[PDB]
Amino acid sequence: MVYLNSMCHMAANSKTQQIQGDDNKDDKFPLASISKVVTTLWAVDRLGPDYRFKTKLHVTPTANGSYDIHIEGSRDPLFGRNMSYFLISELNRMKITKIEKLTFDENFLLAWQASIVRATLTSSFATAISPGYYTILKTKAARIGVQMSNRPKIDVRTISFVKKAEFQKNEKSTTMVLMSAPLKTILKRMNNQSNNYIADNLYWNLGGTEAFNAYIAGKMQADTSDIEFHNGSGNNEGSVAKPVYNEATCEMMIKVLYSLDKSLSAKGYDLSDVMAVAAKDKASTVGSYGGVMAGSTTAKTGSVNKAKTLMGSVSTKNGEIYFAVLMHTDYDKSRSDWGVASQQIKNKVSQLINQNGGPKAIKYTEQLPLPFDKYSYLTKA
Amino acid sequence: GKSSKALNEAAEQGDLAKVKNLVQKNKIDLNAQDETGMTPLMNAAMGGNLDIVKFLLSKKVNLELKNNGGETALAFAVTNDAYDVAEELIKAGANVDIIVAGDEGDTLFMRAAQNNKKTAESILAKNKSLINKANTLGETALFAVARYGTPADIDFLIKKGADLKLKNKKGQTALDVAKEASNQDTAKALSKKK
Ligand SMILES: *C(=O)C(NC(=O)Cc1ccccc1)[C@@H]1N[C@@H](C(=O)O)C(C)(C)S1
Repeated sequence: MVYLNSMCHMAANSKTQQIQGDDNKDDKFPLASISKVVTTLWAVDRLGPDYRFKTKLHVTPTANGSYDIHIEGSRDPLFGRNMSYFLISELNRMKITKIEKLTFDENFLLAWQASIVRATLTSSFATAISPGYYTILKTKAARIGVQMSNRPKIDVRTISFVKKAEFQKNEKSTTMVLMSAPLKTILKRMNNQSNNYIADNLYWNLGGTEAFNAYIAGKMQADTSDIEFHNGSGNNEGSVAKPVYNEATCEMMIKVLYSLDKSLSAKGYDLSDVMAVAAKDKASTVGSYGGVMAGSTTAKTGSVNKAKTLMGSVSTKNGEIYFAVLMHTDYDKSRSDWGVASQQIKNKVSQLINQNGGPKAIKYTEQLPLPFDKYSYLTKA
Repeated sequence: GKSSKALNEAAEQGDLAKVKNLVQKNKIDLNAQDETGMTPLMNAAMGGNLDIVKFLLSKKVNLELKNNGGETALAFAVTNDAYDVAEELIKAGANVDIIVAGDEGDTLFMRAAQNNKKTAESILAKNKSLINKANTLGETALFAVARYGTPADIDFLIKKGADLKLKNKKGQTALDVAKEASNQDTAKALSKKK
Protein backbone atom coordinates (compact mmCIF):
# COMPACT_ATOMS: atom_id res chain seq x y z
CA MET A 1 0.00 0.00 0.00
CA VAL A 2 1.19 3.49 -0.74
CA TYR A 3 0.87 6.46 1.60
CA LEU A 4 2.97 9.43 2.76
CA ASN A 5 5.20 9.00 5.75
CA SER A 6 6.36 12.66 5.74
CA MET A 7 7.07 15.60 3.48
CA CYS A 8 8.91 18.73 4.50
CA HIS A 9 10.51 21.75 2.86
CA MET A 10 12.42 24.95 3.55
CA ALA A 11 13.42 28.03 1.48
CA ALA A 12 17.23 28.07 1.05
CA ASN A 13 17.43 31.83 1.84
CA SER A 14 15.01 31.56 4.84
CA LYS A 15 16.04 34.00 7.57
CA THR A 16 14.26 32.07 10.32
CA GLN A 17 15.29 28.62 9.04
CA GLN A 18 11.91 27.14 10.04
CA ILE A 19 11.32 23.75 8.31
CA GLN A 20 7.69 23.50 7.06
CA GLY A 21 5.76 20.28 6.72
CA ASP A 22 3.54 17.71 8.35
CA ASP A 23 3.52 16.55 11.96
CA ASN A 24 5.49 13.47 11.10
CA LYS A 25 8.58 15.52 10.04
CA ASP A 26 10.36 14.58 13.30
CA ASP A 27 9.76 10.75 12.97
CA LYS A 28 12.33 8.33 11.65
CA PHE A 29 11.54 6.54 8.39
CA PRO A 30 13.51 4.38 5.91
CA LEU A 31 15.53 6.50 3.55
CA ALA A 32 16.70 4.01 0.90
CA SER A 33 19.23 5.59 -1.51
CA ILE A 34 18.76 9.21 -0.37
CA SER A 35 21.16 7.95 2.24
CA LYS A 36 23.74 8.55 -0.48
CA VAL A 37 23.18 12.30 -0.07
CA VAL A 38 24.00 12.10 3.63
CA THR A 39 27.13 10.16 2.70
CA THR A 40 27.86 12.92 0.16
CA LEU A 41 27.71 15.56 2.90
CA TRP A 42 30.10 13.58 5.08
CA ALA A 43 32.61 13.02 2.28
CA VAL A 44 32.36 16.64 1.19
CA ASP A 45 33.00 17.77 4.80
CA ARG A 46 35.86 15.33 5.51
CA LEU A 47 37.69 15.45 2.13
CA GLY A 48 36.52 18.53 0.19
CA PRO A 49 34.80 18.54 -3.23
CA ASP A 50 38.06 18.90 -5.11
CA TYR A 51 39.83 16.04 -3.25
CA ARG A 52 41.47 13.34 -5.41
CA PHE A 53 42.34 9.74 -4.63
CA LYS A 54 46.03 9.27 -5.46
CA THR A 55 46.81 5.74 -6.45
CA LYS A 56 50.58 5.20 -6.52
CA LEU A 57 52.52 2.83 -8.80
CA HIS A 58 56.07 1.79 -7.79
CA VAL A 59 57.77 0.88 -11.01
CA THR A 60 61.15 -0.87 -11.31
CA PRO A 61 62.87 -2.02 -14.53
CA THR A 62 63.92 -5.72 -14.66
CA ALA A 63 66.77 -7.61 -16.31
CA ASN A 64 64.99 -8.25 -19.65
CA GLY A 65 63.60 -4.76 -20.34
CA SER A 66 60.38 -5.53 -18.40
CA TYR A 67 59.02 -3.97 -15.18
CA ASP A 68 57.94 -4.91 -11.67
CA ILE A 69 55.02 -2.78 -10.44
CA HIS A 70 53.55 -2.40 -6.95
CA ILE A 71 50.19 -0.59 -6.59
CA GLU A 72 49.92 1.35 -3.35
CA GLY A 73 46.13 1.86 -3.36
CA SER A 74 44.24 4.98 -2.22
CA ARG A 75 40.88 3.26 -1.51
CA ASP A 76 39.45 5.14 -4.50
CA PRO A 77 35.81 3.90 -4.36
CA LEU A 78 35.40 4.26 -8.17
CA PHE A 79 38.19 2.03 -9.46
CA GLY A 80 36.43 -0.40 -11.79
CA ARG A 81 36.53 -1.39 -15.45
CA ASN A 82 36.74 2.18 -16.65
CA MET A 83 39.57 3.22 -14.36
CA SER A 84 41.42 -0.04 -15.16
CA TYR A 85 41.17 0.57 -18.90
CA PHE A 86 42.53 4.06 -18.34
CA LEU A 87 45.40 2.65 -16.24
CA ILE A 88 46.22 0.18 -19.03
CA SER A 89 46.12 2.98 -21.61
CA GLU A 90 48.52 4.98 -19.38
CA LEU A 91 50.96 2.11 -18.90
CA ASN A 92 51.05 1.71 -22.70
CA ARG A 93 51.67 5.42 -23.25
CA MET A 94 54.62 5.10 -20.82
CA LYS A 95 55.81 2.04 -22.86
CA ILE A 96 55.10 -0.39 -20.00
CA THR A 97 53.69 -3.51 -21.71
CA LYS A 98 55.94 -6.23 -20.22
CA ILE A 99 55.14 -6.71 -16.50
CA GLU A 100 57.00 -9.52 -14.66
CA LYS A 101 55.45 -8.98 -11.20
CA LEU A 102 52.30 -6.92 -10.50
CA THR A 103 51.66 -6.56 -6.75
CA PHE A 104 49.05 -4.58 -4.84
CA ASP A 105 48.25 -3.63 -1.22
CA GLU A 106 45.00 -3.72 0.82
CA ASN A 107 43.98 -0.12 -0.09
CA PHE A 108 43.73 -1.09 -3.77
CA LEU A 109 39.97 -1.53 -4.13
CA LEU A 110 39.00 -3.01 -7.46
CA ALA A 111 35.36 -3.74 -8.25
CA TRP A 112 34.68 -4.60 -11.91
CA GLN A 113 39.62 -9.05 -0.18
CA ALA A 114 43.17 -9.70 -1.53
CA SER A 115 42.16 -13.06 -3.03
CA ILE A 116 39.31 -11.37 -4.99
CA VAL A 117 41.29 -8.34 -6.27
CA ARG A 118 44.04 -10.79 -7.46
CA ALA A 119 41.32 -12.72 -9.33
CA THR A 120 39.82 -9.55 -10.95
CA LEU A 121 43.33 -8.36 -11.91
CA THR A 122 44.11 -11.74 -13.57
CA SER A 123 40.57 -12.24 -15.00
CA SER A 124 39.97 -8.70 -16.28
CA PHE A 125 42.85 -6.21 -15.96
CA ALA A 126 45.59 -8.47 -17.48
CA THR A 127 43.28 -10.22 -19.98
CA ALA A 128 42.06 -8.85 -23.30
CA ILE A 129 40.18 -5.57 -23.24
CA SER A 130 36.60 -5.26 -24.56
CA PRO A 131 36.60 -3.24 -27.81
CA GLY A 132 32.91 -2.56 -27.11
CA TYR A 133 33.37 -1.06 -23.67
CA TYR A 134 36.85 0.42 -24.56
CA THR A 135 35.93 2.44 -27.63
CA ILE A 136 32.77 3.72 -25.89
CA LEU A 137 35.04 4.80 -23.00
CA LYS A 138 37.70 6.22 -25.28
CA THR A 139 35.12 8.24 -27.20
CA LYS A 140 33.62 9.44 -23.87
CA ALA A 141 37.13 10.28 -22.67
CA ALA A 142 37.65 12.39 -25.82
CA ARG A 143 34.50 14.41 -24.93
CA ILE A 144 36.25 15.60 -21.73
CA GLY A 145 39.59 16.03 -23.57
CA VAL A 146 41.32 12.95 -22.20
CA GLN A 147 43.60 11.05 -24.56
CA MET A 148 43.72 7.22 -24.48
CA SER A 149 45.71 4.62 -26.51
CA ASN A 150 44.38 2.71 -29.54
CA ARG A 151 44.45 -1.03 -28.85
CA PRO A 152 46.32 -0.81 -25.56
CA LYS A 153 47.69 -4.14 -24.39
CA ILE A 154 49.40 -5.38 -21.24
CA ASP A 155 51.35 -8.64 -20.46
CA VAL A 156 51.57 -9.70 -16.80
CA ARG A 157 53.37 -12.89 -15.79
CA THR A 158 52.69 -12.84 -12.00
CA ILE A 159 50.15 -11.08 -9.76
CA SER A 160 50.19 -11.09 -5.96
CA PHE A 161 49.05 -9.39 -2.78
CA VAL A 162 51.67 -7.52 -0.74
CA LYS A 163 50.55 -5.76 2.47
CA LYS A 164 51.24 -2.04 2.75
CA ALA A 165 53.10 -2.51 6.05
CA GLU A 166 55.37 -5.15 4.44
CA PHE A 167 56.20 -3.27 1.16
CA GLN A 168 59.55 -1.56 0.57
CA LYS A 169 60.19 0.24 -2.70
CA ASN A 170 63.41 -0.79 -4.44
CA GLU A 171 65.89 2.10 -4.60
CA LYS A 172 65.83 1.59 -8.40
CA SER A 173 62.03 2.16 -8.40
CA THR A 174 60.14 5.19 -9.70
CA THR A 175 56.95 6.36 -7.98
CA MET A 176 54.12 7.35 -10.35
CA VAL A 177 50.67 8.67 -9.37
CA LEU A 178 47.33 7.99 -11.04
CA MET A 179 44.90 10.50 -9.57
CA SER A 180 41.12 10.04 -9.61
CA ALA A 181 38.77 12.65 -10.93
CA PRO A 182 37.84 15.07 -8.12
CA LEU A 183 35.50 13.80 -5.41
CA LYS A 184 32.63 15.95 -6.70
CA THR A 185 32.65 13.88 -9.97
CA ILE A 186 32.74 10.60 -8.02
CA LEU A 187 29.79 11.83 -5.95
CA LYS A 188 27.95 12.93 -9.10
CA ARG A 189 28.39 9.45 -10.62
CA MET A 190 27.21 7.87 -7.34
CA ASN A 191 24.13 10.05 -7.06
CA ASN A 192 23.09 9.76 -10.70
CA GLN A 193 22.45 6.02 -10.14
CA SER A 194 24.65 3.37 -8.46
CA ASN A 195 24.56 0.09 -6.69
CA ASN A 196 25.70 0.15 -3.06
CA TYR A 197 29.47 -0.03 -3.85
CA ILE A 198 30.61 3.59 -4.08
CA ALA A 199 28.49 4.86 -1.15
CA ASP A 200 29.30 1.96 1.13
CA ASN A 201 33.06 2.20 0.42
CA LEU A 202 33.02 5.94 1.11
CA TYR A 203 31.18 5.39 4.38
CA TRP A 204 33.73 2.71 5.45
CA ASN A 205 36.76 4.76 4.26
CA LEU A 206 35.55 7.64 6.50
CA GLY A 207 35.38 5.33 9.54
CA GLY A 208 31.95 3.65 9.33
CA THR A 209 29.06 3.87 11.82
CA GLU A 210 31.05 4.98 14.91
CA ALA A 211 32.67 7.84 13.07
CA PHE A 212 29.39 8.71 11.34
CA ASN A 213 27.51 8.90 14.66
CA ALA A 214 30.26 11.14 16.05
CA TYR A 215 30.23 13.37 12.94
CA ILE A 216 26.45 13.87 12.76
CA ALA A 217 26.28 14.51 16.53
CA GLY A 218 28.88 17.29 16.26
CA LYS A 219 27.55 18.65 12.97
CA MET A 220 23.81 18.67 13.74
CA GLN A 221 23.32 17.87 17.48
CA ALA A 222 21.60 14.76 16.09
CA ASP A 223 21.18 11.58 18.13
CA THR A 224 19.79 8.17 17.17
CA SER A 225 16.19 9.44 17.49
CA ASP A 226 16.98 11.79 14.58
CA ILE A 227 19.13 9.52 12.40
CA GLU A 228 20.35 5.93 12.59
CA PHE A 229 22.76 4.70 9.90
CA HIS A 230 24.30 1.30 9.21
CA ASN A 231 25.84 1.89 5.78
CA GLY A 232 26.42 4.52 3.13
CA SER A 233 23.85 3.36 0.55
CA GLY A 234 20.65 2.87 2.57
CA ASN A 235 20.32 -0.76 1.38
CA ASN A 236 18.99 -3.45 3.71
CA GLU A 237 21.68 -4.86 6.05
CA GLY A 238 19.44 -7.55 7.52
CA SER A 239 16.88 -9.79 5.80
CA VAL A 240 13.37 -9.66 4.46
CA ALA A 241 12.38 -11.24 7.81
CA LYS A 242 14.70 -8.90 9.89
CA PRO A 243 15.25 -5.75 7.80
CA VAL A 244 17.76 -3.14 8.86
CA TYR A 245 17.46 0.17 6.96
CA ASN A 246 19.12 3.55 7.52
CA GLU A 247 16.42 5.80 8.88
CA ALA A 248 16.11 9.46 9.62
CA THR A 249 13.59 12.24 10.00
CA CYS A 250 12.38 14.41 7.16
CA GLU A 251 13.74 17.50 9.03
CA MET A 252 17.16 15.86 9.11
CA MET A 253 17.09 15.50 5.35
CA ILE A 254 16.43 19.26 5.04
CA LYS A 255 19.37 20.01 7.40
CA VAL A 256 21.59 17.72 5.36
CA LEU A 257 20.66 19.57 2.16
CA TYR A 258 21.20 22.92 3.82
CA SER A 259 24.66 21.95 5.09
CA LEU A 260 25.66 20.25 1.84
CA ASP A 261 24.72 23.34 -0.13
CA LYS A 262 26.66 25.60 2.31
CA SER A 263 29.83 23.43 2.09
CA LEU A 264 29.67 23.23 -1.70
CA SER A 265 29.01 26.95 -1.98
CA ALA A 266 32.24 27.75 -0.08
CA LYS A 267 34.22 26.25 -3.05
CA GLY A 268 32.00 27.76 -5.85
CA TYR A 269 29.78 24.69 -6.36
CA ASP A 270 26.02 23.96 -6.33
CA LEU A 271 23.98 20.82 -5.51
CA SER A 272 23.94 20.12 -9.28
CA ASP A 273 27.67 19.43 -9.06
CA VAL A 274 27.04 16.40 -6.92
CA MET A 275 23.34 15.47 -7.48
CA ALA A 276 21.23 14.74 -10.55
CA VAL A 277 19.18 17.36 -12.40
CA ALA A 278 15.69 16.36 -13.46
CA ALA A 279 15.45 15.77 -17.25
CA LYS A 280 19.03 16.97 -17.85
CA ASP A 281 21.12 14.15 -16.36
CA LYS A 282 20.04 11.39 -18.74
CA ALA A 283 22.18 8.69 -17.09
CA SER A 284 20.42 9.28 -13.78
CA THR A 285 17.25 8.05 -12.10
CA VAL A 286 15.66 11.53 -12.74
CA GLY A 287 16.54 11.69 -16.47
CA SER A 288 12.92 11.37 -17.47
CA TYR A 289 11.32 13.46 -14.75
CA GLY A 290 8.91 15.75 -16.74
CA GLY A 291 6.60 18.66 -16.00
CA VAL A 292 7.60 21.65 -13.84
CA MET A 293 10.44 19.59 -12.30
CA ALA A 294 12.29 19.33 -15.66
CA GLY A 295 15.41 21.59 -15.56
CA SER A 296 14.44 23.08 -12.18
CA THR A 297 14.88 20.23 -9.75
CA THR A 298 18.07 18.71 -8.35
CA ALA A 299 17.34 15.45 -6.58
CA LYS A 300 18.18 11.95 -5.39
CA THR A 301 15.72 9.02 -5.48
CA GLY A 302 15.40 5.99 -3.26
CA SER A 303 13.54 2.67 -3.43
CA VAL A 304 13.44 -0.18 -0.93
CA ASN A 305 10.80 -2.69 0.15
CA LYS A 306 9.12 -0.33 2.59
CA ALA A 307 9.89 3.08 1.06
CA LYS A 308 10.00 5.26 -1.99
CA THR A 309 11.85 8.52 -1.37
CA LEU A 310 13.08 11.75 -2.99
CA MET A 311 15.04 14.78 -1.72
CA GLY A 312 16.77 17.78 -3.16
CA SER A 313 16.06 21.33 -4.23
CA VAL A 314 13.56 23.01 -6.49
CA SER A 315 14.28 26.30 -8.22
CA THR A 316 11.10 28.37 -8.29
CA LYS A 317 10.19 31.94 -9.01
CA ASN A 318 10.15 32.51 -5.24
CA GLY A 319 13.72 31.07 -4.85
CA GLU A 320 15.55 27.77 -4.13
CA ILE A 321 13.57 25.46 -1.78
CA TYR A 322 14.85 22.28 -0.12
CA PHE A 323 12.46 19.34 0.04
CA ALA A 324 12.20 15.75 1.16
CA VAL A 325 9.37 13.28 0.47
CA LEU A 326 9.32 9.95 2.31
CA MET A 327 6.62 7.53 1.13
CA HIS A 328 5.63 4.21 2.59
CA THR A 329 5.34 1.20 0.19
CA ASP A 330 4.84 -2.57 0.54
CA TYR A 331 6.80 -3.68 -2.48
CA ASP A 332 6.95 -7.25 -1.05
CA LYS A 333 3.19 -7.56 -1.29
CA SER A 334 2.63 -5.35 -4.42
CA ARG A 335 5.56 -4.69 -6.69
CA SER A 336 3.46 -2.04 -8.41
CA ASP A 337 3.76 0.20 -5.26
CA TRP A 338 7.06 1.75 -6.37
CA GLY A 339 5.59 3.13 -9.56
CA VAL A 340 2.44 4.31 -7.74
CA ALA A 341 4.57 6.07 -5.07
CA SER A 342 6.92 7.57 -7.65
CA GLN A 343 4.13 9.47 -9.40
CA GLN A 344 2.61 10.66 -6.13
CA ILE A 345 6.01 12.03 -5.12
CA LYS A 346 6.32 13.77 -8.45
CA ASN A 347 2.94 15.37 -8.08
CA LYS A 348 3.72 16.59 -4.53
CA VAL A 349 6.96 18.13 -5.61
CA SER A 350 5.23 19.70 -8.68
CA GLN A 351 2.61 21.16 -6.32
CA LEU A 352 5.37 22.65 -4.14
CA ILE A 353 6.75 24.37 -7.27
CA ASN A 354 3.23 25.56 -8.33
CA GLN A 355 2.73 27.12 -4.88
CA ASN A 356 5.97 29.10 -5.14
CA GLY A 357 5.20 30.80 -8.43
CA GLY A 358 6.20 28.00 -10.73
CA PRO A 359 9.54 26.74 -11.92
CA LYS A 360 12.68 28.62 -12.86
CA ALA A 361 15.31 26.72 -14.84
CA ILE A 362 18.74 26.33 -13.18
CA LYS A 363 22.04 27.03 -14.99
CA TYR A 364 23.33 23.56 -15.82
CA THR A 365 24.92 21.60 -18.60
CA GLU A 366 24.80 17.80 -18.37
CA GLN A 367 28.10 16.53 -16.95
CA LEU A 368 29.86 13.34 -18.02
CA PRO A 369 31.21 11.90 -14.74
CA LEU A 370 34.11 9.48 -15.55
CA PRO A 371 36.44 8.19 -12.80
CA PHE A 372 39.39 10.09 -14.37
CA ASP A 373 39.80 13.45 -15.99
CA LYS A 374 42.58 15.35 -17.72
CA TYR A 375 44.74 15.43 -14.50
CA SER A 376 44.57 11.66 -13.99
CA TYR A 377 47.54 10.87 -16.36
CA LEU A 378 50.33 8.76 -14.77
CA THR A 379 52.86 11.25 -13.47
CA LYS A 380 56.04 11.07 -11.38
CA ALA A 381 55.58 11.97 -7.71
CA GLY B 1 5.70 -25.11 -14.84
CA LYS B 2 6.96 -23.48 -11.68
CA SER B 3 8.26 -19.96 -11.05
CA SER B 4 11.81 -19.51 -9.68
CA LYS B 5 12.46 -16.94 -6.97
CA ALA B 6 16.18 -16.98 -7.98
CA LEU B 7 15.39 -16.17 -11.65
CA ASN B 8 13.03 -13.35 -10.70
CA GLU B 9 15.58 -11.81 -8.31
CA ALA B 10 18.33 -12.07 -10.92
CA ALA B 11 16.19 -10.44 -13.58
CA GLU B 12 15.39 -7.48 -11.28
CA GLN B 13 18.95 -7.00 -10.06
CA GLY B 14 20.33 -7.11 -13.58
CA ASP B 15 22.49 -10.28 -13.34
CA LEU B 16 22.43 -11.45 -16.98
CA ALA B 17 24.67 -14.51 -16.51
CA LYS B 18 22.55 -15.93 -13.69
CA VAL B 19 19.38 -15.33 -15.71
CA LYS B 20 21.03 -17.26 -18.59
CA ASN B 21 22.10 -20.11 -16.28
CA LEU B 22 18.61 -20.63 -14.86
CA VAL B 23 16.72 -20.22 -18.17
CA GLN B 24 18.78 -22.31 -20.63
CA LYS B 25 18.80 -25.19 -18.13
CA ASN B 26 14.99 -25.16 -18.85
CA LYS B 27 13.67 -26.20 -15.45
CA ILE B 28 11.53 -23.02 -15.57
CA ASP B 29 8.42 -21.92 -17.41
CA LEU B 30 9.18 -18.27 -18.25
CA ASN B 31 5.48 -17.40 -18.28
CA ALA B 32 4.88 -18.85 -14.78
CA GLN B 33 3.84 -16.12 -12.33
CA ASP B 34 4.88 -16.03 -8.69
CA GLU B 35 2.86 -15.34 -5.55
CA THR B 36 2.21 -11.66 -6.43
CA GLY B 37 1.72 -12.43 -10.15
CA MET B 38 5.25 -11.44 -11.24
CA THR B 39 7.13 -12.88 -14.20
CA PRO B 40 10.84 -12.72 -15.00
CA LEU B 41 10.07 -10.19 -17.72
CA MET B 42 8.19 -7.90 -15.30
CA ASN B 43 11.16 -8.08 -12.96
CA ALA B 44 13.61 -7.20 -15.75
CA ALA B 45 11.40 -4.36 -16.94
CA MET B 46 10.94 -2.90 -13.47
CA GLY B 47 14.67 -2.88 -12.92
CA GLY B 48 15.43 -1.17 -16.24
CA ASN B 49 17.61 -4.11 -17.36
CA LEU B 50 17.55 -3.84 -21.13
CA ASP B 51 19.91 -6.75 -21.92
CA ILE B 52 17.82 -9.11 -19.77
CA VAL B 53 14.65 -7.86 -21.44
CA LYS B 54 16.16 -8.57 -24.86
CA PHE B 55 17.25 -12.06 -23.74
CA LEU B 56 13.74 -12.81 -22.51
CA LEU B 57 12.18 -11.46 -25.68
CA SER B 58 14.39 -13.77 -27.75
CA LYS B 59 12.72 -16.67 -25.81
CA LYS B 60 9.29 -15.37 -26.98
CA VAL B 61 7.76 -14.82 -23.54
CA ASN B 62 4.17 -13.60 -23.22
CA LEU B 63 4.25 -9.80 -22.97
CA GLU B 64 0.74 -9.33 -21.61
CA LEU B 65 0.62 -11.17 -18.33
CA LYS B 66 -0.31 -8.95 -15.36
CA ASN B 67 0.74 -8.92 -11.69
CA ASN B 68 -1.62 -8.36 -8.76
CA GLY B 69 -1.55 -4.56 -9.41
CA GLY B 70 -2.89 -5.32 -12.94
CA GLU B 71 0.37 -4.24 -14.63
CA THR B 72 2.16 -5.74 -17.62
CA ALA B 73 5.89 -5.59 -18.17
CA LEU B 74 5.40 -2.44 -20.22
CA ALA B 75 3.48 -0.74 -17.41
CA PHE B 76 6.37 -1.71 -15.04
CA ALA B 77 8.88 -0.16 -17.42
CA VAL B 78 6.97 3.15 -17.89
CA THR B 79 6.02 3.54 -14.21
CA ASN B 80 9.62 2.92 -13.02
CA ASP B 81 11.10 5.37 -15.61
CA ALA B 82 12.84 2.58 -17.61
CA TYR B 83 11.98 4.25 -20.92
CA ASP B 84 14.76 2.41 -22.82
CA VAL B 85 13.03 -0.84 -21.85
CA ALA B 86 9.64 0.68 -22.66
CA GLU B 87 10.75 1.47 -26.23
CA GLU B 88 12.14 -2.03 -26.61
CA LEU B 89 8.82 -3.57 -25.46
CA ILE B 90 6.69 -1.33 -27.71
CA LYS B 91 8.84 -2.37 -30.74
CA ALA B 92 8.45 -6.03 -29.69
CA GLY B 93 4.65 -5.65 -29.96
CA ALA B 94 3.67 -5.01 -26.34
CA ASN B 95 0.08 -3.73 -26.01
CA VAL B 96 0.13 0.05 -25.33
CA ASP B 97 -3.55 0.36 -24.51
CA ILE B 98 -3.15 -0.62 -20.85
CA ILE B 99 -3.78 0.83 -17.37
CA VAL B 100 -1.04 1.40 -14.75
CA ALA B 101 -1.60 0.74 -11.02
CA GLY B 102 -3.23 3.15 -8.53
CA ASP B 103 -6.71 4.47 -7.79
CA GLU B 104 -6.93 6.85 -10.79
CA GLY B 105 -6.57 4.11 -13.44
CA ASP B 106 -4.19 6.28 -15.44
CA THR B 107 -3.49 5.08 -18.96
CA LEU B 108 0.00 4.16 -19.97
CA PHE B 109 -0.13 7.08 -22.36
CA MET B 110 -0.93 9.51 -19.52
CA ARG B 111 1.97 8.28 -17.44
CA ALA B 112 4.44 8.50 -20.33
CA ALA B 113 3.10 11.91 -21.32
CA GLN B 114 3.97 13.41 -17.94
CA ASN B 115 7.59 12.13 -18.19
CA ASN B 116 9.04 10.89 -21.49
CA LYS B 117 7.91 12.50 -24.74
CA LYS B 118 9.61 9.91 -26.97
CA THR B 119 7.74 7.05 -25.40
CA ALA B 120 4.47 9.03 -25.35
CA GLU B 121 4.93 9.48 -29.13
CA SER B 122 5.71 5.74 -29.58
CA ILE B 123 2.47 4.86 -27.78
CA LEU B 124 0.40 7.15 -30.02
CA ALA B 125 2.05 5.75 -33.17
CA LYS B 126 0.44 2.43 -32.15
CA ASN B 127 -2.98 3.94 -31.25
CA LYS B 128 -3.61 7.60 -32.10
CA SER B 129 -6.93 7.61 -30.18
CA LEU B 130 -5.12 7.18 -26.80
CA ILE B 131 -4.46 10.96 -26.76
CA ASN B 132 -8.08 11.35 -25.52
CA LYS B 133 -8.66 8.10 -23.58
CA ALA B 134 -9.77 9.04 -20.08
CA ASN B 135 -8.85 7.37 -16.80
CA THR B 136 -11.33 6.29 -14.09
CA LEU B 137 -11.92 9.89 -12.92
CA GLY B 138 -12.70 10.95 -16.54
CA GLU B 139 -9.28 12.69 -16.90
CA THR B 140 -6.90 12.67 -19.88
CA ALA B 141 -3.15 13.52 -20.06
CA LEU B 142 -4.22 17.12 -20.62
CA PHE B 143 -5.60 17.12 -17.03
CA ALA B 144 -2.43 15.70 -15.50
CA VAL B 145 -0.24 18.18 -17.36
CA ALA B 146 -2.67 21.02 -16.56
CA ARG B 147 -1.98 20.27 -12.91
CA TYR B 148 1.72 19.43 -12.87
CA GLY B 149 3.18 20.28 -16.25
CA THR B 150 4.25 23.15 -18.46
CA PRO B 151 2.80 25.16 -21.43
CA ALA B 152 5.25 23.17 -23.67
CA ASP B 153 3.67 19.90 -22.38
CA ILE B 154 0.20 21.32 -23.18
CA ASP B 155 1.45 22.28 -26.72
CA PHE B 156 2.82 18.74 -27.15
CA LEU B 157 -0.54 17.27 -26.26
CA ILE B 158 -2.47 19.62 -28.48
CA LYS B 159 -0.16 18.78 -31.39
CA LYS B 160 -1.06 15.08 -30.86
CA GLY B 161 -4.79 15.87 -31.03
CA ALA B 162 -5.88 16.62 -27.43
CA ASP B 163 -9.56 17.68 -27.15
CA LEU B 164 -9.76 20.90 -25.15
CA LYS B 165 -13.41 20.67 -24.15
CA LEU B 166 -13.47 17.41 -22.17
CA LYS B 167 -14.85 17.37 -18.63
CA ASN B 168 -13.87 14.97 -15.91
CA LYS B 169 -16.38 13.16 -13.67
CA LYS B 170 -16.60 16.17 -11.37
CA GLY B 171 -17.58 18.38 -14.30
CA GLN B 172 -14.15 20.07 -14.41
CA THR B 173 -12.18 21.04 -17.51
CA ALA B 174 -8.43 20.82 -17.70
CA LEU B 175 -8.41 24.63 -17.16
CA ASP B 176 -10.44 24.13 -13.96
CA VAL B 177 -7.93 21.67 -12.54
CA ALA B 178 -4.97 23.88 -13.51
CA LYS B 179 -6.44 26.66 -11.41
CA GLU B 180 -7.28 24.35 -8.48
CA ALA B 181 -3.66 23.15 -8.49
CA SER B 182 -2.28 26.75 -8.56
CA ASN B 183 -0.49 26.13 -11.85
CA GLN B 184 -0.41 29.67 -13.15
CA ASP B 185 1.40 28.93 -16.33
CA THR B 186 -0.77 26.10 -17.62
CA ALA B 187 -4.03 27.88 -16.60
CA LYS B 188 -2.84 30.93 -18.58
CA ALA B 189 -1.99 28.83 -21.59
CA LEU B 190 -5.15 26.75 -21.43
CA SER B 191 -7.39 29.82 -21.14
CA LYS B 192 -5.97 31.11 -24.44
CA LYS B 193 -5.96 27.89 -26.57
CA LYS B 194 -8.64 27.57 -29.23
C1 LIG C 1 18.56 3.04 -3.34
O1 LIG C 1 17.44 3.34 -3.00
C2 LIG C 1 18.53 1.85 -4.21
N1 LIG C 1 17.92 0.68 -3.79
C3 LIG C 1 18.25 -0.66 -3.89
O2 LIG C 1 19.31 -1.02 -4.30
C4 LIG C 1 17.13 -1.58 -3.35
C5 LIG C 1 16.75 -2.58 -4.44
C6 LIG C 1 16.52 -3.91 -4.06
C7 LIG C 1 16.20 -4.85 -5.05
C8 LIG C 1 16.11 -4.47 -6.38
C9 LIG C 1 16.32 -3.12 -6.74
C10 LIG C 1 16.63 -2.19 -5.76
C11 LIG C 1 19.21 2.10 -5.58
N2 LIG C 1 18.67 3.35 -5.80
C12 LIG C 1 17.02 3.13 -6.43
C13 LIG C 1 16.48 4.44 -6.72
O3 LIG C 1 17.28 5.46 -6.93
O4 LIG C 1 15.23 4.55 -6.77
C14 LIG C 1 17.24 2.15 -7.44
C15 LIG C 1 15.93 1.36 -7.63
C16 LIG C 1 17.58 2.79 -8.81
S1 LIG C 1 18.56 1.10 -6.84
